Amino acid sequence: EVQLVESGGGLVQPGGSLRLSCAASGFNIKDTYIHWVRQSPGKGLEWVARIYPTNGYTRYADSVKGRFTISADTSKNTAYLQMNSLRAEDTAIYYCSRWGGDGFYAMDYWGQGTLVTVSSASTKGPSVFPLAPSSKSTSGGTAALGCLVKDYFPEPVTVSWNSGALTSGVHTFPCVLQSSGLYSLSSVVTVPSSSLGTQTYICNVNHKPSNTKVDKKVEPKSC
Amino acid sequence: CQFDLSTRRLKC
Amino acid sequence: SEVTIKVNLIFADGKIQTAEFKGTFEEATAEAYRYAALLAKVNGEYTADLEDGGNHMNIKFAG
Amino acid sequence: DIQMTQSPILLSASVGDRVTITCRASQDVNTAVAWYQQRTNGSPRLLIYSASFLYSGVPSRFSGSRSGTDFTLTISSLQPEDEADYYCQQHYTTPPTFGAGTKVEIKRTVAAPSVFIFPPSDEQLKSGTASVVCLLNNFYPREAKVQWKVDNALQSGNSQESVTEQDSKDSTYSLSSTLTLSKADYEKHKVYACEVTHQGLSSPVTKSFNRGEC
Amino acid sequence: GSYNKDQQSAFYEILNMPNLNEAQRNGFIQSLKDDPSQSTNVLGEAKKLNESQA
Repeated sequence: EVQLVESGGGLVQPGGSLRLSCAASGFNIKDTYIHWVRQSPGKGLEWVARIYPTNGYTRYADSVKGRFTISADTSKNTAYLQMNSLRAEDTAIYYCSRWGGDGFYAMDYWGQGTLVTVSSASTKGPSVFPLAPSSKSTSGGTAALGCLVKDYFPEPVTVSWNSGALTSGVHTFPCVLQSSGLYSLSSVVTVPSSSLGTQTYICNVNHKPSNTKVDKKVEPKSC
Repeated sequence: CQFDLSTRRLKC
Repeated sequence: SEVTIKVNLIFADGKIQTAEFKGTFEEATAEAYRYAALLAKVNGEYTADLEDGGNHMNIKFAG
Repeated sequence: DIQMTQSPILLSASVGDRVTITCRASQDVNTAVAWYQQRTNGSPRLLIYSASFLYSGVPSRFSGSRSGTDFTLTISSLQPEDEADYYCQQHYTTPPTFGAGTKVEIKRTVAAPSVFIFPPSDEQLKSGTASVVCLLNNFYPREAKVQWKVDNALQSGNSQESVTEQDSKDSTYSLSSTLTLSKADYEKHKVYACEVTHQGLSSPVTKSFNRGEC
Repeated sequence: GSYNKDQQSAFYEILNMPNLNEAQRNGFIQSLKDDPSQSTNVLGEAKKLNESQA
C-alpha cells in the first residue's frame, strides 16, 4: 500500500528551527510530486511547498519563502522540510502528500501529519488522576469511570483503555487550555455496573513530548 | 468555522 | 461585522435540513440566496421568508 | 492567487438525505478541482478529483460537478460516517488553494443526557488543587447548559467545558464540565452540584454530592 | 555536494552573522544545502533574523 509518514514535529521557540521528514513507502517519490501542506486555526488548510524529485524543481508559498526549504533524498524515498525563523503563525499540523501518483492529478495520499507548536513556554508532563466509579456515576445498570489528565504542555496527549482492547463506550474529550497556559483533558468509559471490581480498567496515557507514560488503574472508592 | 488543532475539526 | 445567517431548507417531501452562512450581512445574504438558487435546480422553485431582520431564513422548495 | 469560496459553512441533515455543498473559484480553474473529507482526528482523504471523477474506493454516493467557476459536491444518501468536514482545492495555478470547509452534521432524534458527577480524587487532593467533573453522556442535540453550585452559590469563571464530536454509531454528543478550585476552598464547602438543562429533559437535572460522603 | 561562488558567498555571510545562535545559523546553512535555488531568499531571511536580534 502507499504510505507517507511524517516525523519531526514538536515544540520550538519563536525564532528557532525544526526539520520535518516525510518517509514514503509503496511507491517511488521519483514518480510523483511531493507536497507539504499545513493546517492551522488562522489559515485552515494552506499549501507550503512542493518538489518534483526527478528533476529537483521546487515551489514555495510566499509566506514561507526563504524561511523553509523542501528537499528530497530519493535513495531513502524520503522528503524533508527545513523550517527556520519560526513564528507563532507557523503553529500547525504539517502534512506531506503526493500528487500525480498513478496519473491522479490530486493529492491522493496524505500522512498522518505532525504537529509543530511555536511557543516560548516549556514542556510539562501531566498528572493522571482517576475518575473513580461510584454511586454518583451509575444509572440503568451501567457505570462511568475515567482518567483526568491535567496540566501538560504542549499537545498532544493520547489515551487508550486496557491497551486498546477496550474501545466501546469510550469518550476521550478534546483537551482544554487552562488559564495557566497548561492543557488538560479527561477520558471516560461506560461499562456494566456488575463488571466493576471483577474487570480491571486501566487508562494508558502517553505524552511523548515529556516522555510521560502512565498506565493508571481505576477502581471504585474504598470507604 | 474555526479549525481546531486538537480535534482536526471545524468548530462552528 | 460578522453575522451568521441560519437557514431552514424545507423540501417538498417534508424533509428538513439546516445550514449556516457567515460573513458580513450582505455577503452571508448573497450566499444563502445563491445556494437556494442552486438547490432549486434539482428540488424545484424556492421561496425564502426572512424572519429576524434577515438573520434567519425559511427556504421552501416547490418540488 | 485564486480563492475558493465554500458554502454553506455548516449543513445538518438526516441519514439518507441528499446533501449538496458548493465551492466557487475566483477565476477560471478549468476542472482542476478536488474534494477532500476530514473526519475527527484524521487527515484529509481524497473523494473527487478533476471536478467529477470518483477516487478509487470512495462510495458511489459521492459525486461532483462543475458549472463555470462553480463546483458542487453531492452526497446522495447521507450516512452516519459521513459526519465530517469537506474541503475543495484548485490546482490550476500555483499556489494550490483550499476552501474554508463545510462542516456536515447528522440530524437525529432528541436524547436526554445521562448526568454523572465525580469528586476530586484523593491523589489530586494531596497536592493543593481540586477538580470536580460533571459528565453529560450521549445526548442530542448539542446545545446544553451546565451550571455549577457550591453550597447553593452559583459559580462563575472557574469551570471549563469540553464536547466530543458526533459518536460513530449513535450520532450523539458527550460533554464534560470541570470545576477547578484550590484544595483549601474545596474543603471550605460541603455541597457540590452540577445542574444540567437540556431539550430532552422535562426539567433541569441536579447531580450533586457532599464532600466527604461515600 | 559542491557549490558555485554565489552559493559559497551566501554560506560565508550566514556563518559570520553575530546575532544568530548556533541552532539558527546551522538551520539556515542547512537550507542553503537543501535548495540552492533559494539561496538569495534564504540569505535575506537570515539577515532579517540577525538584525532583529541585534
